Amino acid sequence: CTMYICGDSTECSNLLLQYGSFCTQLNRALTGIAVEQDKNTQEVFAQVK
Amino acid sequence: VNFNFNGLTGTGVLTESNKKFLPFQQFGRDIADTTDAVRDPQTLEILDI
Amino acid sequence: QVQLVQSGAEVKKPGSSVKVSCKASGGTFINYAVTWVRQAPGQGLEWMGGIIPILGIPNYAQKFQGRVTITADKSTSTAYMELSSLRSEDTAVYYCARVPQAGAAQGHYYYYYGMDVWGQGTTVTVSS
Amino acid sequence: QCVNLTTRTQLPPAYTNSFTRGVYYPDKVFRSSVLH
Amino acid sequence: KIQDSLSSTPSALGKLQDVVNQNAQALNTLVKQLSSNFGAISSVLNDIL
Ligand SMILES: *[C@@H]1O[C@H](CO)[C@@H](O[C@@H]2O[C@H](CO)[C@@H](O)[C@H](O)[C@H]2NC(C)=O)[C@H](O)[C@H]1NC(C)=O
Repeated sequence: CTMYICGDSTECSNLLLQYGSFCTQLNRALTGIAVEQDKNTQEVFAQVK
Repeated sequence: VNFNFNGLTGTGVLTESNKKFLPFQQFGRDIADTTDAVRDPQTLEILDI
Repeated sequence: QVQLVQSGAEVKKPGSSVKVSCKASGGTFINYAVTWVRQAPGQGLEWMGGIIPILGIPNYAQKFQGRVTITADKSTSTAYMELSSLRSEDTAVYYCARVPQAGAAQGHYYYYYGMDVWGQGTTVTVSS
Repeated sequence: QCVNLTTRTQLPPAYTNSFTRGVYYPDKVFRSSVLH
Repeated sequence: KIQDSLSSTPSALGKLQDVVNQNAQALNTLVKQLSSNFGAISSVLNDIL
């Protein structure tokens, strides 16, 4: 989020800090999707030990 | 009622407490950063909100 | 009784890097401001950078940014300056110098005196 | 009415480890059973 | 042997104790968004007013 919005600019990153925690939620949602994508395959193919 | 404790504004009900402050701390805060207790400037006693 | 001595002359080829050392004996050396000055043949003088050993953060000129590095060693009491990515225009004489009264305030430096004790000079000739 | 004192300045000081020292209360807020 | 398997392993009920953590945490981020300037000079309405 930070690098997408304000590319390596300190004065942009200091202004971005006043909006709270908007970027962390996006990172968390994307991480959750990425984690679910592996259970999707594991529940289908791994049926024999 | 409405209270103005040395710069802290708000509405609510006050009552006695059992908390103990170190002798430089003025007020207290909760998990979500909401004020919970205050100290009377003139009597140095702890009150709830 | 404060005196600073440098290393010997150097001959280099383009694209290499050089490192010059300055050893000061007879003083505290901890609260001074050690600078670096360059003089080209038949030209004037230029400012490169400086450091206060006790603090540990140097100040660099804008022109020599990303190309020079100044460090200090308190135990052996010796200051190092390293110059990389050599060109053919980096052929001059280098001087150590010392500012006795220097402060910090914020991350910058503040001087209240001029340089009084100088080094001797190290010639660095870059060619091929 | 000053008097000169220093003479023959010599060997620089020494250095020591600090471990975990130099922590102060940042503000005047009372907290209990929490990590900040 | 079902009681031993449930009691000995603490993480047996990981699916049920996973919507409680997600629901509560998403609530906290809401309340903590009441202390952001959002470009203004203060986060308190009565202070600016
Ligand atoms: C602020 O002034 C008030 C008024 O004197 C103080 O309250 C009195 O303090 C004395 C101290 O021994 C008590 O005996 C009285 O009973 C108090 N109440 C009165 C006189 O009505 C108060 O202590 C002062 N605050 C501070 C922090 O010194």
